[PDB]
Formats: sequence, C-alpha cells, structure tokens
Amino acid sequence: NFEVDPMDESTLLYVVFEVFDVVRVHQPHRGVIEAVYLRTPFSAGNATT
Amino acid sequence: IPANATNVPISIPSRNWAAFRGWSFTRLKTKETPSLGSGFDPYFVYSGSI
Amino acid sequence: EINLVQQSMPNRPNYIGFRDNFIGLMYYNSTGNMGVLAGQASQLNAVVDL
Amino acid sequence: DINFSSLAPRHSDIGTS
Amino acid sequence: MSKEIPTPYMWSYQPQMGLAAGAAQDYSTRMNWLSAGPAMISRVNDIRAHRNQILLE
Repeated sequence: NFEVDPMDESTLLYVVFEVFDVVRVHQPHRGVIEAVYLRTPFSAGNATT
Repeated sequence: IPANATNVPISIPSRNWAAFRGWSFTRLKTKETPSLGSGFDPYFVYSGSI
Repeated sequence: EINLVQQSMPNRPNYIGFRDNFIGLMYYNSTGNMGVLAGQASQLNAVVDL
Repeated sequence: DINFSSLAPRHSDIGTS
Repeated sequence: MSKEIPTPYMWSYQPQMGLAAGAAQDYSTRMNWLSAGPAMISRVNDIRAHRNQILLE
C-alpha cells in the first residue's frame, strides 16, 4: 500500500523491483554468437515473459 | 532472395552434424511473412493466408 | 440525364473469420512474450521457446 | 524433412507398490 | 578454482585443399536452461563426464 498526497492531475506510481538481469555472451566459433539471459525473481510473469 | 535474383547462396559456419536428418525448402514472399521474434510487425500489411 | 446511363458492378467478396486452428492467437516462439509453465514456488520455466 | 513421429501407443489390477 | 570438464574441441573437416587444422567446441550440446532443477543437473553433468571417458579411449 502507498499513501500519496492528492494531486489534481492523473499520475503514475513507478515501482522498480530490483533483481538480477545478467547476460552471458559466448562466440564459440567464427560468426556464431549465443546469448542466454537470466532474471530470477521475475521469470513466471511481471517481466513480459 | 532479392527481387529478380536467380540465386541465393547459403553459408553455414563449420559446426557438428551429429544426428542430422533431411532438409526441406520452399519459397515464400516477403510481404506475406511476419517475424515471430517480434510482438508486432509494423511493416506487415497483409492479412491473407500465411 | 447522363447519370441515367451509369452502371455498377458488385463489390468484391471478402470473407474475414479467424485462422485455421487459431494460429497466431497465442505467442509461440517469441522470446519477449514467452509462455510459462512452471512450478508455483520453483520459478524455473519448463517451457523455453526458441 | 517434414515427418517425424516417435510418440504413438506401444500398449486390485496391480502387482507391487 | 573450477573449470569442470569443458566441451570437447573437434577439428574441422576442411575440404581437400590444404592440410587439416583448426577446431571448435561442439554444437550438439548447447541447451535451453532455467528449466532443469538440481536432480537433473547431476544426470546432465555426469552424462557429459562419461562422454569424455569415451573420447579419451
């Protein structure tokens, strides 16, 4: 829950949920690139995925 | 395949072919094929059979 | 008296409807809109779309 | 190829558990 | 310090022109993950271990 002062304009509340977001990038041969992304607290939703 | 091109070469980097099966191929058209990596395709202006 | 001689042709048929098995009504193979089937408390996605 | 299938039926009412 | 047992290099088959050289790690071993819990990891990385024994004989 949050308590914000009343304001006449429509406003948004931006909550950043701090996580890890690490990428590992491997090129195992010439002209081959591979990338794998991990995000751990959000993986089952609230992450677009 | 560019428009009015009569050749498209493919080069695949050197990698294993362990447990490889056949190939298949067919030709499509650029205007009729959207990408599946993208959530929206602004350039896809076709609604016929894909 | 020259608009008595106008002629008219029927419009094109154009049948809309959905797609064959509802293809493209779910995201498959999008790595930005990847589906999920996972344990409730595991958070390991056992669906990884490529 | 197009084809590839390897899922098909190979098939107190119990032994031991 | 840990390195486990790396993916095994395999020399390129290069056509006929020249002499055989160069190598790169496999492309029949890379996977999707964030899917397999720790029970299946043990199997996965002792299957890999076993493979190395085969190559070393």
